Amino acid sequence: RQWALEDFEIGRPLGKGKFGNVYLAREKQSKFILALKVLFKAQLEKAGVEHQLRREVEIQSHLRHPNILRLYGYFHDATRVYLILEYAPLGTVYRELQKLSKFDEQRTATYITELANALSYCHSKRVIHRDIKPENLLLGSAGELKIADFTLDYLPPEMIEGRMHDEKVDLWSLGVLCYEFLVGKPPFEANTYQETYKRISRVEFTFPDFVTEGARDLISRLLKHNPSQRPMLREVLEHPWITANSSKP
Ligand SMILES: O=C(Nc1ccc(Nc2ccnc3[nH]c(=O)c4ccccc4c23)cc1)c1ccccc1
Repeated sequence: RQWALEDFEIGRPLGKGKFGNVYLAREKQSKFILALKVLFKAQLEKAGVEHQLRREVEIQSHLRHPNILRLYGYFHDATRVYLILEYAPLGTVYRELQKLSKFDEQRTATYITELANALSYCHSKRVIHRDIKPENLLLGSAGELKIADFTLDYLPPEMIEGRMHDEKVDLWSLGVLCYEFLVGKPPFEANTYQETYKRISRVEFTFPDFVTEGARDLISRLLKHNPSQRPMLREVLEHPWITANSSKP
């Protein structure tokens, strides 16, 4: 179908990115609420990224999963690109974090679970190494998790350590996340980027004493240096800490 700025009335900003801004917006024709994301061919060029785009767009365009944010259309004009996207009313897991500083284990476990399925399907169709920082998780109207990705702490040992990664990478992220949710910050934070290198090659981290065994078990298996040792998803899903907690309607 053919899109055009004119078929959208434009709403309030929801964020300003590097190449542009995302907005709330509605399709004049169905009154369909969604998000619009605005790029400037201009800044795209000078960061020569148009290559990074046109790919991921494609990719995205294809994917369909409840937990991954949808990309509906994309259209362009004179001097910026438009990206039509699903709107996620409840915002990002990143503010949710800032706000509760920390998540309880049911919330975490459940979010993991989503991720895991997401990650799985995304894998199935042969796609990997998403950045899944918390500011690339949005929330659905149900608080249903959902993901949208298009530094650092979330890189694994085999990537910083300039070596050979696969989709186990996705298992590490998931550890970091699960750690970050529960504790509040990510397990290899550090002040300079070179402490973080270090921290990550020795996988050097520690739990606060409020963190249950269930969790430390899981987390630990995910955060292993040898890609091969870490679980796989349906294992993770099948972990007990998870099943015990994962509210799953
Ligand atoms: O630019 C892209 N991704 C993307 C991902 C998320 C958002 N922004 C939102 C979209 C929908 N709901 C949202 N809800 C929000 O609450 C929000 C808050 C801050 C920033 C963005 C959003 C946001 C905008 C763009 C993109 C590029 C290539 C492929 C796919 C997506």
